[PDB]
Amino acid sequence: MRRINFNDNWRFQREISTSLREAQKPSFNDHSWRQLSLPHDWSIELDFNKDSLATHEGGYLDGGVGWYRKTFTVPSAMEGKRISLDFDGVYMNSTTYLNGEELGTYPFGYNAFSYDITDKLFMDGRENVLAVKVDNTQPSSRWYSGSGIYRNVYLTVTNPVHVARYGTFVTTPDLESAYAARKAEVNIKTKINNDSDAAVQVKVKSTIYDTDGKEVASVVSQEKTAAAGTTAHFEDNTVIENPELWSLDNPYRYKLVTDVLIGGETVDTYETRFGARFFKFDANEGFSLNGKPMKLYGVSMHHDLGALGAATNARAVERQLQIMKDMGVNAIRGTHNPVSPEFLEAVNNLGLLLIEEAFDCWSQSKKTYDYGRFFTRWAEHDVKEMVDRGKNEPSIIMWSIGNEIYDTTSPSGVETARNLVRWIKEIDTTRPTTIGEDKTRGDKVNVTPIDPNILEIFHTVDVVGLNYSENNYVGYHEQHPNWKLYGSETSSATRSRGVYTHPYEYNLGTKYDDLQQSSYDNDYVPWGRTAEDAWKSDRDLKHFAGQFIWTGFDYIGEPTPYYDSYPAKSSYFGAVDTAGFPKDIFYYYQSQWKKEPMVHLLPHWNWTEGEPVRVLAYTNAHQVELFLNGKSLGVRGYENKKTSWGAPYKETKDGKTYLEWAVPFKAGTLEAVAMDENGKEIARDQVTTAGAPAAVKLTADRKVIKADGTDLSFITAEIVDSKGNVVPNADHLIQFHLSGHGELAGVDNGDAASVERYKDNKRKAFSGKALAIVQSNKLDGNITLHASAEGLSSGNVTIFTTA
Ligand SMILES: OC[C@H]1O[C@H](O)[C@H](O)[C@@H](O)[C@@H]1O
Repeated sequence: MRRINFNDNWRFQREISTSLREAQKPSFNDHSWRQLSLPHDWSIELDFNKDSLATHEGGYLDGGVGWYRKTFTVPSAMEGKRISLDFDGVYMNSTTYLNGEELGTYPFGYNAFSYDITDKLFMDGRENVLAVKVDNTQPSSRWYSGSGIYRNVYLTVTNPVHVARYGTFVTTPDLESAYAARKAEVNIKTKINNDSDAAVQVKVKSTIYDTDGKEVASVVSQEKTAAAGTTAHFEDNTVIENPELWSLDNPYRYKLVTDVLIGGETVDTYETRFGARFFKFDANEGFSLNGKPMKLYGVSMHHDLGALGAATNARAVERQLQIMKDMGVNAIRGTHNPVSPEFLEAVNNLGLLLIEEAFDCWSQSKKTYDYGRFFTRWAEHDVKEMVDRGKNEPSIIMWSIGNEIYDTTSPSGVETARNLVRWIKEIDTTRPTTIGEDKTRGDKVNVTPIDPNILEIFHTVDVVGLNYSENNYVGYHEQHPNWKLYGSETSSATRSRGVYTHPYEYNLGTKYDDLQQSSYDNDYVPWGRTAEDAWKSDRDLKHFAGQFIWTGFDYIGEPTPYYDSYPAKSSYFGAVDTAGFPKDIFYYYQSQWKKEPMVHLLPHWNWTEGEPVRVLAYTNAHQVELFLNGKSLGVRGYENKKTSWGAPYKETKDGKTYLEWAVPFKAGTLEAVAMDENGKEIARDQVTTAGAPAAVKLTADRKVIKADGTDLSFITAEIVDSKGNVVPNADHLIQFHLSGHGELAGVDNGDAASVERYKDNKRKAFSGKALAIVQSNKLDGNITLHASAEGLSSGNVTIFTTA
């Protein structure tokens, strides 16, 4: 194989009481060290520590120094091959050693890096010792980073003359024009490294295959010299007749196979997946993909996977992005760092657009040990690494040079901005540059005069991202009629799943004794807005390309507004909780963003007889009729309204994007019947009063998973009454017992204020529910999960694994 999985047979230890500096030496004794496979996040395995140097910001989980070692032999069948050690990502400030010699140091925690080890390996089946020091001295992060080799590790094995790392660049110049003539013109730029000790003459064959693997185009380059130790550059054009475009509904990808030819002999082969798609940000019309106008329905996403921590997992990140697509999302912002290759694969396969963001700081640090201290020497390397990694990915539409960068008020920030945009454009000119900027917010009411340095930075990027700055959406468009504006960061409303507090009070950045936030879209940070208010400001403007809400998913750390308020340790900003369980606001976004008729009632229906409950319906239906125990409580209706250019939306005469009743509580069944303008029923939702807790009910999202050692089944554990209604406030401790061909990868409940372990075999329900994550091993067969709780009836589910 050209790329080998190098995840297995590692040893790990944290540096605690005594120095591990000796662990670089091959001879060091690691026989007592823990044995594990990568990927690995050592922080997520630890108990929460209220005294952690990570503070609340990093979720009260310790980092510090840790060491990985791997002792291995090289097969005879690899002599005279080029071998690189490839890390997808190590958080952070790592130093790698082979056979006691330093290969290098890599500061940045969120990029891949590679070391050529061809001339450093012992090839004779003698023992090689690889040592990685990971230095996450804290505080380094405004959110939960994780610590360690949290992404995949590979060997790349090639002949001395080979396609370079990221050695292909497949583009579709003027695709709109070509597509109107029933083709895609495909431009292919190929880099060939000659790592041999002698010049060669080289040709490149480029063959394009469709998803079925039928050849659809091919082209052979001219012959070119590649001197010893140099790169030859090739550029070839070809045509796909009647191309299949990559789109949100049809995320179709072709495969380029590159053959490296020396004297008619193939010495290397290399595959590149790519898609044919065009898009445009328009200063007056907003965004379009392949000529289809649309708003960016976007979310921000951090890199953690909840109970998995930072340790990457293809199924887990795919599940996150499936849930976002189900909310009606079409676009993601990789806040605030390059995403994993598993994340890229998910947006490519699911049909989601992606803004890739390089930096959370430039030179000026946000946290003592963040990247700021490395930026002036490493920025050019890290920004080009992001662009070079991703340039063939159809999902990526924009490169962000930074988020909320303090430097952008200084002449130093202007020179940096110009450098970053120039370095990006040396790698790729086919996607706009952007920035996420918060320092124009001002008083939140009046159009803010732009700082002169920020203004020159807004002229330097191709597309201007505003953070929390609704007061400028119109004024900046009128003052700067060639600007392409979108909301790079919006709302930051805070909410807890199944919590319905201060129903008629709209509070800014307010803490409560419950350590929760309300799901009546009525808690939000002082710089932010309600979900509704951030959306209305966007909805009403054609020129405004769309927005990226803070956030899609909850993440570990930043428990705002509970600053330094242990055990508040993870976020409230997500539409969906860390366990992948939707909050009520998930249904508000469905109601604004999706066409398929839906209706969603809140709150739950376990109250006290007589109490006037605030009842909301999130719906995209014209009207809803509410029923209590089969009797009508009244119709509520929207007006069918039109934006200033005639885009239709539903809103009440009072400006609300939701429907509302005040209901004197009576136990039983509350039902919402959603109807069109003609009174025809198009959707229904109900909530029932739950009785005493009686059972634990298990539901697997997938009952059949692959026996590959990494695939996952996500098991919901609910507390139900004797009729199987979920008990909306239940908090019972669930004890999980797994048997069979699997292990429990983690447990969670989405409770921001829990300091229960993620890496454990028990978890309290939170608002009725907990999660168990089951992982397969390499042997096929059966997994059984048993869930018990004191005084209730147990739950059981079987997972089947196929090989
Ligand atoms: O207090 C922290 C917050 O302060 C500022 O107002 C920023 O705009 C916001 O994004 C930041 O995280």
